Amino acid sequence: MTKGIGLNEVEIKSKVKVIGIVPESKVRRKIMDMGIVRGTEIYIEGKAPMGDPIALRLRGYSLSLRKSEAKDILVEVLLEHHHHHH
Repeated sequence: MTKGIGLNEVEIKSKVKVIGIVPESKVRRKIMDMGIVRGTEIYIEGKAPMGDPIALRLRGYSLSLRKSEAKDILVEVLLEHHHHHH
């Protein structure tokens, strides 16, 4: 629970919680339709070689969403320990 940033501002293999969504964006429907809701945990698998889109594992399955959708999702960083730089 913190001031949420966009999921597009997160990096690979990190866990964040879906605080909220940016409503009326229409893509808000897209996000909700994918099965992402307030309280879901987002596990970033990796990013495309172009930086976009991103590979996520949420709900129960892995799938790739675009940075555009990730920009409408506001998440909180759950993981803080000692990030592996290699």
